[PDB]
Amino acid sequence: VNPTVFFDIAVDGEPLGRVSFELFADKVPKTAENFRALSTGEKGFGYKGSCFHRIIPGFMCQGGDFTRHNGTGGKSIYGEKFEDENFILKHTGPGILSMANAGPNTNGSQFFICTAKTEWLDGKHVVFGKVKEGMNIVEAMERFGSRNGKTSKKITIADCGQL
Ligand SMILES: CO[C@@H]1[C@@H](C)[C@@H](OC)/C=C/C=C/CCOC(=O)[C@@H]2CCCN(N2)C(=O)[C@H](Cc2cccc(O)c2)NC(=O)[C@H](C(C)C)NC(=O)[C@@H]1C
Repeated sequence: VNPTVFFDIAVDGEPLGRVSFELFADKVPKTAENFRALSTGEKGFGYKGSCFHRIIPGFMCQGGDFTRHNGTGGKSIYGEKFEDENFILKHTGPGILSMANAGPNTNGSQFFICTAKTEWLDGKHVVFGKVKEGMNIVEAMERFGSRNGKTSKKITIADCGQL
């Protein structure tokens, strides 16, 4: 009953693979719903076509800016920002899916995928899902990042939706 969404990742237009996520709707229903709906395009805007603007090998992959495409933008389905729903779930390891923000209660659409345990982010970012399949694709994505996060190739979500 927890929903599943997929990203089809491309590298400079070339298909790399699919990453799928379980969204923890049972534990963070509002945050899960935001990410779910942005993945299908059913609100008239969303993740499709946007890039991962910041990738830091060993740390995380961040994307979700489909409004400005420069890492400063994005929006939720609820208006511009919504609340940190809760901090029940932790950044326990690679594959953890978590909301980026700009301070308390500023969730929009930007998100990140952990490539390691990042317990120092616990209580600071709302965890709301986990890579289900395709962790090997996220690892492949890492190779195009850098210690400062800038990417050496355009890493995009060529398609996305609900499974
Ligand atoms: C360009 O972004 C601006 C600045 C954050 C940016 O300046 C170059 C600073 C980057 C610092 C990078 C060090 C690596 O850490 C990250 O990348 C983190 C990891 C968790 C998710 N995340 N980004 C975030 O949630 C970060 C803030 C952050 C940074 C470090 C740790 C942390 O817990 C949160 N927000 C953002 O990326 C938001 C957008 C969601 C609008 N951006 C803003 O508020 C600003 C406009």
